[PDB]
Amino acid sequence: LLKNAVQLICYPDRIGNNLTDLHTAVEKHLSDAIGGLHILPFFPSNADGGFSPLTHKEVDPAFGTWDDIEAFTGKYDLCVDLTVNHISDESPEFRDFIANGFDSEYADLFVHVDRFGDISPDDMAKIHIRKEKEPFREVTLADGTKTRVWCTFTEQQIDLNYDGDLAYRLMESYIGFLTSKGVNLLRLDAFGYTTKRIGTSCFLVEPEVYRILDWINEVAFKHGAECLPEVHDHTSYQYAISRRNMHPYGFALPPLLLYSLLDANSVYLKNWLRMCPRNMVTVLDTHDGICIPDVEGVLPDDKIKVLIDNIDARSADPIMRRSAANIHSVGAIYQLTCTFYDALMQNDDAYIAARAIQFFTPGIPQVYYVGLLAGCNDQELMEKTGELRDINRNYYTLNEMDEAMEKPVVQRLLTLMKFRTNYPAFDGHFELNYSNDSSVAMAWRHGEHYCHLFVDLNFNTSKIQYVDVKSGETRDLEF
Amino acid sequence: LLKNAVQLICYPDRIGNNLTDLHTAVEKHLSDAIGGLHILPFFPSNADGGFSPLTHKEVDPAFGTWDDIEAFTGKYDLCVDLTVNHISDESPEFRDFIANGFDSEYADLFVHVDRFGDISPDDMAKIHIRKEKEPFREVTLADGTKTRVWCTFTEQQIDLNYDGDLAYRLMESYIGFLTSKGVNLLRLDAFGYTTKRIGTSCFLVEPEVYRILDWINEVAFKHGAECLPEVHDHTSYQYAISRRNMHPYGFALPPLLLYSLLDANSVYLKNWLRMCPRNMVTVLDTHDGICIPDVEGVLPDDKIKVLIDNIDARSADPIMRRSAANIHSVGAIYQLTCTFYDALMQNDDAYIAARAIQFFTPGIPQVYYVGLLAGCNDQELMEKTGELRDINRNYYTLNEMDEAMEKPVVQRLLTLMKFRTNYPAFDGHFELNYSNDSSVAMAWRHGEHYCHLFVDLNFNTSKIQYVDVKSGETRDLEF
Amino acid sequence: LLKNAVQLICYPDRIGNNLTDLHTAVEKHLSDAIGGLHILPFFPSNADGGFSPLTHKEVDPAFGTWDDIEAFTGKYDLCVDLTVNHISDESPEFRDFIANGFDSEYADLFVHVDRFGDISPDDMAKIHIRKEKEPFREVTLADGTKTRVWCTFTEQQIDLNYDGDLAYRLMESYIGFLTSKGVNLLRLDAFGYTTKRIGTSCFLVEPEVYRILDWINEVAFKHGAECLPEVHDHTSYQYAISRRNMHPYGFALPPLLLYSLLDANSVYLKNWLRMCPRNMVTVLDTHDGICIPDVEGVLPDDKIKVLIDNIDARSADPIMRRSAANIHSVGAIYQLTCTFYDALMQNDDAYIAARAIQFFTPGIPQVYYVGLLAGCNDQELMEKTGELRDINRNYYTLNEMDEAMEKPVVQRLLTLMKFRTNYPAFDGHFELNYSNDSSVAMAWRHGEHYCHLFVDLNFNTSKIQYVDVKSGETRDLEF
Ligand SMILES: O=P(O)(O)O[C@H]1O[C@H](CO)[C@@H](O)[C@H](O)[C@H]1O
Ligand SMILES: OC[C@H]1O[C@H](O)[C@H](O)[C@@H](O)[C@@H]1O
Ligand code: NA
Repeated sequence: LLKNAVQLICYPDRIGNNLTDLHTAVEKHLSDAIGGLHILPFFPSNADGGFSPLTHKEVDPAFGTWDDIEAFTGKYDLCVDLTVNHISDESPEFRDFIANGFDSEYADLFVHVDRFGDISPDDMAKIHIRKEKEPFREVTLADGTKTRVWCTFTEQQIDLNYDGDLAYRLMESYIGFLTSKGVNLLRLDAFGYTTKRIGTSCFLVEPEVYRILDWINEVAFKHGAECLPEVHDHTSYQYAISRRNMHPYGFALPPLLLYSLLDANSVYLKNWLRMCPRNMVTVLDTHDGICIPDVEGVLPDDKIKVLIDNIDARSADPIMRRSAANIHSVGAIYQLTCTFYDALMQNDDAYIAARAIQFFTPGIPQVYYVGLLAGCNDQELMEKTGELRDINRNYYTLNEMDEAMEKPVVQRLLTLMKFRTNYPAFDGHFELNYSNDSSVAMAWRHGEHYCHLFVDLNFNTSKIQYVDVKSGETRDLEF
Repeated sequence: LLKNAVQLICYPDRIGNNLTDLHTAVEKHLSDAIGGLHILPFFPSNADGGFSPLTHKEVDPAFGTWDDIEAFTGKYDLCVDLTVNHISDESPEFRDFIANGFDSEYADLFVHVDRFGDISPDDMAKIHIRKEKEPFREVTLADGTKTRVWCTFTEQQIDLNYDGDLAYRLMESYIGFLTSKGVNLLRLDAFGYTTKRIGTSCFLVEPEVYRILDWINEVAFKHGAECLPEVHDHTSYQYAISRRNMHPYGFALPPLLLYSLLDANSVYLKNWLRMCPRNMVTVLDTHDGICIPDVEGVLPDDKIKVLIDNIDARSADPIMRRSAANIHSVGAIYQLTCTFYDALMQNDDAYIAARAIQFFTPGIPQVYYVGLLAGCNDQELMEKTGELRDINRNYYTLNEMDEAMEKPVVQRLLTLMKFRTNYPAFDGHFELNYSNDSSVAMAWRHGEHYCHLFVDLNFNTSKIQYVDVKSGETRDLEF
Repeated sequence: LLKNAVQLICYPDRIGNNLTDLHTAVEKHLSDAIGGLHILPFFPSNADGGFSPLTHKEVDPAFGTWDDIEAFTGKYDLCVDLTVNHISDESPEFRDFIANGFDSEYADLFVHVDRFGDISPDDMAKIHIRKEKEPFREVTLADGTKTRVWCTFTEQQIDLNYDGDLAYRLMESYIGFLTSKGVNLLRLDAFGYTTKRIGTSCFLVEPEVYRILDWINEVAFKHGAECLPEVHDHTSYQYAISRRNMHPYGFALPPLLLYSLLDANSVYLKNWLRMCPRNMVTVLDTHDGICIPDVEGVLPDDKIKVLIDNIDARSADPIMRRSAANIHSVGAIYQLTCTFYDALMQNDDAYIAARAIQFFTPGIPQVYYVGLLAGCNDQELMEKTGELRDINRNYYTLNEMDEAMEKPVVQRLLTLMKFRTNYPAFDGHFELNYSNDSSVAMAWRHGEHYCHLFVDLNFNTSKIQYVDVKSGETRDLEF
């Protein structure tokens, strides 16, 4: 069991300069407002913001040491990424492949494109790949031979072969090591691409995907860890995850709420909460930006397009899904590049009301560090480094964070976080209440404990009433 | 009969400094990659990038001499402009009109607005306008009298009167001189504007336009030349040209391919290839902007707005087709001001694929020099001269071209150009192949010679298989 | 080479009672108004209105004898159907397959489904079939063995195998026999389905389709006959046919005029006329319903829907394409079940104006007999026999035809037919004229001969002025 408490999502090096400064910031400000951390990839990596790890057993010295990670465990749950799809081209295992060729003992760890034979144009177009080139890298071996390996993402990320056995060893090896350092929750990064079969989309291929997923879940449970598979596709996949004793992501909530607050409409939101999957980890913002496929169905297309058209002016160029010439269409946008606070027009009341609704949604709530600090789109950071997503990946010095913590909106968010992390009613059962089509009433009951949220989307007001058991009376949370 | 080879579209003075530097670059890089040249207007001109010639019988000394032109004819086809619509106001023929008035023997060579009497506003609205004012210039005669002449374009370009006889004389004289210098292909510039009749659109007025067009074709054949009539409107006009033993423009192809690659959609392209006008000169980019009206019907309107909206960010202010009686009105989009490479987001694979599809399209392919060198939008040049289309009219020094020739994408383009100009299969018959809705299959067969293009618009991939006749085996072209 | 004259489309037994009554009716009224006939299938048939022939070498005694056929030849062109795709299951060739099994010498004449092995679900969904059943018929052999054959249409129609040799003879045998009886023009029924290749649409498969189509055309040319391949799909195929010395169908014209007249719009019509494929056979109504896919592109989707909604009230249930649950969507309708006269709301002026535009469209005009007699939707005939297309397949007795010939509107149409068949200008060249966007101006010139149509689509007015060579002056055709 994880702590039913708010979690902080954060990089190692963007609050302060390293894992030690991160720990300093948490203890100074968040020591009793969060119950866990999701520390974004802190491994030796050579691509894509830490998501091309050479191994899961080392910490990039630029960030700290394993002792600096274990400083968080013992008081906080620890969520860490497991890049189950791919490992770096600089990894010991893949470098051994280039030197020795197919004589390498790590050969069957990777996907060899010539194994599949000729792939028809139809089977190629099926493949759910998000840039405009084939997912195939031609690498040159030490002996001069040219061969191709499966490569979904950037070329420094070589995909693993779940049709062989070696890949399961490596994950089981990684999991054993991470759990020994105190990892409670394994975020299964990009698991949907693990399933390759020519003739299918090679993404979330059923029922193979769940067998791979049940296996990893068993390994984590053996080593005292639960799983958080991250998938950006139709929400029906989140329920499949939910029904296999794993934590799905509440990705539908961010755009569902953004539309809901901007348009003063509680209908689709109440419909969702009433049927939202269980054991999910709810988010508003992530390190990636607001994802659209995750709300298809949850929100009608015309209302999704209203959302897209409303945010376009406050957001940088969106991340696109491939070959979508119609760049202002629901079917074209993959992720909206925007801080969540800019998505609500820097409206304090709207942002707090959103976080309250998140906190009363069933599941473990994660708060992204930029959102924690009510960060705005980082134009300056985005314009250097070229990374489109850095618009939501502010760097903070410890002073700049101390200063952001004094903003009135952050003090308000900080009270919600303390209330959600400590008040016992959230350990009970969720009971949605009746409301009109422009306001939402959410409540939690655990024995004598009870708390009740009411948000009027017409005026962005947030009211929480809770029962103080030490006195029996009903008080107003001041936030 | 023209050479079935790639042609270069180029100015005299924008590779190096003159026609002499131009000839140097052709022999160094393209000597066996092109079979002809379209050298943009190199006559004495006083407006609009050479298109206001005082005569077609002289070479602007800033560019070179007629001897510099004939250096190209001995080895290459020569396509040169015939401004059938207009000649300069500094021309001898028009200056004689200013001095002597209507007593000049060249008076009936020009269109006098006063023939019509009053022109009602309704008759004005029929005529489209390429300037910001009515196409009527008030000129002052030597004796002080004020009279008006028809002037479609800039006021230094005076339109000719094809209701009289003098205009046919001048064209026949112009044609004779150019063919005597080795000109094979006469580009009839803006011939659609030659037909004037109040009560009509004064543009492509039927059937007068075809009689004017059959006449010039007659003169050219006598002097050993074929014609390339330039008309930017519905593709139906391109077929009428094809059916009169003239070369139409494959003007439909550029915006069609831009869409086909951007959206990974081969349906509309495949339909067009199946019915494309025959004996046409195919282009992707020209010395002008990418023209939209030329793809109506070929491409549904909703997809055209998609295409236009996708290019808006990568293109300058568009050229508009305004009507009269309404001179300060946004009007309809005519040409997108953009390099073809910036129109494909500078995606190398997509650009090579575009040229591959062009080169397998039936007809003589022209490659515009900027496209040859994978040039980007020239913001600095456009802002320096104020000419909106100079964003696609880059200047290259001999060094700047030599360096651009070593770019990998230009090396790939140069391999295709050598293949298309030399491989004999293109002299046979075109045979389109079946494919899915995201790929194109084009093939050419001439006896034992056979070559096969496959372009997957999902991944922007280009594959050509050709048969080496001296051995009978099938090889892959490396590009 | 055919007579450039109006042709009659007619059944054998639906004017009068047999072919002799047809000959009687033709000579009495049309003897100098048409130059040829399209006699719909008059062979022994057991399915689909005559299109399931047991042989092309016999005439169904219910219709007459071959002598009744040769009575038309010598004075009229003769167009007869060649069902190149399929022959009846009661045919001599196929019964031998049932009797002997694969030991039959006619075994390789038919397509055996088990030859292809497993067909993936994707390869089945590709198949362009407009029914909701697999195009596979399970037949029981005489020896009890069960095997499957390819069957596009009704189960009495077994498809032919153009991967073998027997199919080509059977056509060559049919063609030799039909041309020996005086047939000029072979209507190649449903030729698009002759190409089978698993993984393709099995319809118009390029370039195989032209391999088959160039073959038949020569075999027909050998025996003094030209071909009329019927295909209902995008017009690009019509030019593809046109460019191989065969006659395409002007299938785009019927719905194009219907829109143009109903909405007073000549824009798309003039565009088509300017570029329409020629050496085509033009039709307005046929023995089939008014076909929608043949005008996609020629007419924008929004304007096609205008047509569909206007015809919905005056038409029976339309024939649908496969799994088209959206019964009010351009992409769903295949053919509109309606006579052409009811499609123009029984407006005499509008119907004549349509026929006038047809007769001046480049190509051989066919007049369907129901259109000839200005027939209305036959509710009674449709509700009996259950055949949805019989709403356009009126039965006429010899009296009923004599009576309809006296209708004022039929007298006008009969004047046009004489003019289009006899006036020599139509043997010259087509010249489209300028007109506003709500009227059409069409003219023909052949030497001294000249005729000029002007149709105002606002008011359905028809005027034809011709140069009478018997006096040299310009007269008005009275219709
Ligand atoms: O309609 P277009 O093609 O842009 O105009 C054409 O005639 C004009 C005057 O000759 C020139 O401005 C263009 O360079 C030429 O291509
Ligand atoms: O595979 C790694 C990529 O996708 C993952 O889901 C990460 O969340 C994203 O930040 C990264 O770009
Ligand atoms: Na693409």
